[PDB]
Amino acid sequence: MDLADRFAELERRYDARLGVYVPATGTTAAIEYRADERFAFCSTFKAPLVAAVLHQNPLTHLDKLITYTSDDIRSISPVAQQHVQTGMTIGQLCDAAIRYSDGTAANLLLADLGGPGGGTAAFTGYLRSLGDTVSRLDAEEPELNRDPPGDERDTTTPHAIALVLQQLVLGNALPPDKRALLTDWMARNTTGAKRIRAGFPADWKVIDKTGTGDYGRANDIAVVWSPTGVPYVVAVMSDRAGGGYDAEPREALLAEAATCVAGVLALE
Ligand SMILES: *C(=O)N1C[C@H](NOS(=O)(=O)O)CC[C@H]1C(N)=O
Repeated sequence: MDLADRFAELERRYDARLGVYVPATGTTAAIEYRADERFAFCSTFKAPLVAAVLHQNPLTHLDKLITYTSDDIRSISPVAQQHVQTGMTIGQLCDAAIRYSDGTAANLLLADLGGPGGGTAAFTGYLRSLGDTVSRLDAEEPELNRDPPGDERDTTTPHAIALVLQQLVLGNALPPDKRALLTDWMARNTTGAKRIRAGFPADWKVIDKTGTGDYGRANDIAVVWSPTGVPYVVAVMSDRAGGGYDAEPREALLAEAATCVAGVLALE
C-alpha cells in the first residue's frame, strides 16, 4: 500500500473529504492528496490577511487604534469582545486574528486593507500578488460559513494555501522584521493543539493557523521544523459534507493526516 491508500481510509473512516499538500524539498517528494480540489478557507485566510496588512504598511501602522462597536461583532470574536470599549490597534488585531482566530479582528483587518466594500477583493488581490490565481475570498465572517460544498466562493486548495504560506514564512514575501511577527503569532496560536501539532513529535517545531466551519469543515495550515531546523509546509483541509450543514468537524482526522505526513518527513 501507499500513502494515497492511507489517506483514503481516513476518508472512509471519518466520512470525510481530505486534502493534503506538502511541497517537495531537496530530500522529500511532494505529498499531494486532492491537492487541487477546493476547500473552504474558513479562518485559515487570516494568516495571509495579516501578511497583507504587514506588507502594505510600515511597522508603525501596527500602533494605529481601530475603534469599533458591539454592532461590528457578528462572528465569534474572543478577543474583540473584550476590547470593544477601548479599541484595538492593528497589531492587536493581527495578534487576535491569528492566535484566537478572531472573526471581528479579521473583518476589521479586511476593512483596513481595502475599505468597507473592498476588503475581500483586496485580500484576494494580495494572494494574486503572490502568484496565487486560485484562491478567493468573497465574504467575511460569519457569512462565509454559509457557502455550500461545491461553491467556489471563499475557497482555496491545499496546493494554493501551502504555497502561499511557504512564501510568507520561508520565502521573501515579507521582510525579516514583518515575517518574524507573522511567525511569532502563528507560533503562539491557541487553537491548533489537536491538529497538525498532534501529528508531529514534540522536538519538531510547529506554527499554524486553523479553520473550522459548517459542513464538518476543519483545516490547519502549518510550517514545521525538524529538530535540526529543516523546514516543511503542511496544509491539511477537510470537510464532512455527508452529514449536512451541522456535520461535526473532526480534528482527529487532521491529526491523523499530519501523523501520516510526519511518518514520511521524519523517518530517514
Ligand atoms: C475560523 O475558522 N473560525 C473562527 C473561530 N476559530 O476557529 S479556528 O480555530 O478553527 O480557526 C471559530 C470558527 C470559525 C468560524 N466559523 O468563523
